[PDB]
This record gives sequence, structure tokens and C-alpha cells, in this order.
Amino acid sequence: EVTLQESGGGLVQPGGSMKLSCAASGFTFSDAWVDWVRQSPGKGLEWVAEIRNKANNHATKYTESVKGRFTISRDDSKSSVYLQMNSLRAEDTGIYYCTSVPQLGRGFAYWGQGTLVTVSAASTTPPSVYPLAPGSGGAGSMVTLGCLVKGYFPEPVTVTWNSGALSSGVHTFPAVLQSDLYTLSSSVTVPSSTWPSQTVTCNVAHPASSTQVDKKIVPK
Amino acid sequence: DIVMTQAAPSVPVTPGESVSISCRSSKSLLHSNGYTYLHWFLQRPGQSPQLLIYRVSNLASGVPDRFSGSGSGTAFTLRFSRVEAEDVGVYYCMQHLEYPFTFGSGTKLEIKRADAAPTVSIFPPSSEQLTSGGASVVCFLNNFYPQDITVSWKIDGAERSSGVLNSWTDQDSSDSTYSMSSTLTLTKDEYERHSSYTCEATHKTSTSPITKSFNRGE
Repeated sequence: EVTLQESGGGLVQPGGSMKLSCAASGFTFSDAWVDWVRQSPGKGLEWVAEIRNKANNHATKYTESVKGRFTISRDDSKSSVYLQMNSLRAEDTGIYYCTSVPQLGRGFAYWGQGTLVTVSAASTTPPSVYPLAPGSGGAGSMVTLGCLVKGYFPEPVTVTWNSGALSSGVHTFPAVLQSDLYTLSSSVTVPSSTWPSQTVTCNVAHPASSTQVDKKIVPK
Repeated sequence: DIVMTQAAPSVPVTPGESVSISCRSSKSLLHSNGYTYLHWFLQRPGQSPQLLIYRVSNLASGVPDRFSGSGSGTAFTLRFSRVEAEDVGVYYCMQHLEYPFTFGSGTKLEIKRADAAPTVSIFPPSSEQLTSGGASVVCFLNNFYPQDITVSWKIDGAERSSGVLNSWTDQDSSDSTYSMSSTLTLTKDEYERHSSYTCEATHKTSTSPITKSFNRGE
């Protein structure tokens, strides 16, 4: 089982500093070079830096825009690589992925799940969660319910329905940034034979503020 | 810097048919050692990128047999022998020959399917939100095809445009439909000066707008 797991991202002050970590397992880490690639709406996938293995002198390479500000390093005893970012600018906001390049040639073979870095002086704010229940009687065959997750910062938030039991009829929409705050909608569509008979609850978690809210959708 | 170009920003395809995506580099990607360092990646909606083909034509492990790659020097092709609805996503080529490594802008594979009218649902502000002084009216336009749709908000007949937050999902990997969320945000006070709230959707499936509305005083 090959895995790469990034951590350390989140909201960070412009001009501030933040260190991302990437823990590896399931492949010969010592035989691999490791890279950081980030993704932003403006540039798409953008290579950020690379650090080679011991045999190749742990050499480092950086993309121009971050040279002198970022430092990639690695700890072979912990099978991990780090990206120390300083003098953070708005252009550094994005999802950062750790990816490994085994030297038995395979390009960027393994990728982590990514960590979102948001460069902003705005404050962390928890969301308000509101249930969205239909106005008239349902019938017909199916009914669509929703949850409005409003007023939070920064991203991400995770939304599930009935703690994960309801997922096939779910649509959680990308969050929309308004006045320094995100607003997101999530909808779930179930048989009219399921709701209001059975309890349907949207579970919202906002890691950044350690907020967790369960709201039941009640017929109005 | 080597420039990687993927001309098509997207390509429509019917499940079951063959398709190909192209990419070109501003420089030959052949290395001194005889290898051509060009790779293809897949990024499914909301997931991290994943390797599909390394060095022009070698499939990575776990990658389905339907993928293949070809090309030399500066022109490359990724081909699907039979596309599946599950293939929705953005496909990227990348040069791994010189620093800085660079990626093409990507080509989104769009699955073609039968037209489908959206299921429109409108939601009055929740009681909980009103006691807090807010009044967001939400409209979901779900599971439609094709992807383009227009939403117009009407407060007592008069159209509203400011304070509208719109969000769209990527194409569904199981049924190939699209969905959209539109939220009209008002202050509770603004909300109580009017009575009829309307979510109007125009989609190719209907000659006339699909209207859903409710009354504040009901």
C-alpha cells in the first residue's frame, strides 16, 4: 500500500511562514526523489520544488517564483519531506501536493491527497448551518432537501448526510467566496418514502475552527 | 521554460467510442539517454492528479487497458479505445525533461448523453436563519444535460441580479449530468418588503422557463 500524506496547510498570514510536511510509506522512499506541485485557478498544475535522494546528494531545485522564499528538505529516517514557505504572497494560495519519483523511472508515480494553503489576513470564522426543507407536500416520487453552510473561513468544510449513510443522491456544491466569507450549499435527494418518516441530517465539519454541527431537516 | 500546449480545453465524447487528446511541447522532449520524458495525468473532480502514462506510452499500474499513448519529439496523443462515463475529468500532459517541470493546461473530457431537464427546487429562508437576521433563498437546479443553464431571480416580478451566489458541480461520473446551486441573499428586512420569490431557469430542454416560486406570506 503506497501512500503520501500532506499536512500543515491551512490559513496563513501574507508575509508569514508555514511548513508543510509529507509522510511517505509503502515504497522505497530512499530510492526516490520527492516533489511539490501546487494547483491554483490562475496557473493550473504548477511544479514547485524537488529534493533528490542521498545517493544523489539530496540536491534541491526550485521554480523561479519561490526561490529564496521556500525551502524543501527531507528526513529519510522518518520517510518524510517538508516545504518551509516564508514571505507568503497571495500567489502562493492553492492546493499543495506531495508526489514521489521512484528512480526506477516512472515520472510522478504517487501523489498525496493535497493540502489547501490560503494566504490571507482574514480571520478563521465558523459556519452557520441552516436546513433547507421543501415548502409543499412531496408528491413527487423523490424529494430534494438541502443544507446551507454560510459565513465560514477558510476552506474546506466537509458535509455528509446521515453521517455518510446517504451519498448516492448527494450534490455538495463548490463554495462561493463573498465578502471574505464562503457560502456553500449541499443537496440530497431521497425517496418520498424515506423523508419525513426517517430522520435526515446534514453533518458539517469545519476543521479550521474545530466546529461540528448536525442539523435535522424538518418539514416546515 | 518548455511550453506544453493542449489546444482543446475539452472534448465531448459518447460512452463506448474511441477518442484521442493531443499535446505538444515547444521543444523536443527526447533526453540524451534516449528516453522521451512526457507523461499524462488524470485529475478527477475534486481529487488529486494521478499518473496514467509515463514516457509517452507506458501505462502506470492500476490504469485501465483502454488507455494508450503515442508520439515523438514534440507531438503526443492520449487515446481511449472505449470511453466510459467514469472517465470524466481533466487530462494533463507534462514534460519531465528540464527544470522547471511544466504541465499543459489540460483537456476536460465531457461525456455526451441524452438531454435531461433540471429538477428545480426552491427553498424559503429557514426559520433559524430569519431569527438571525438573514434571508437566503436557495434554488437547486439538479441533474440536467447539457451543461449550460441560465437562472434569473424575480422578487415580485422584478428581476434581481446583485446578491446572487452561483455554484456548479462538475459532470457526474455515474450519470453524466450537471447540477447548479443559486442563492439569492437578502437581509431579513429586505426580505419582508416583498412577497413573491421566483427561481426561473432557462435550459435547452424547455421552450419556456422552468419556474418555481413561493410566497413569503404563506
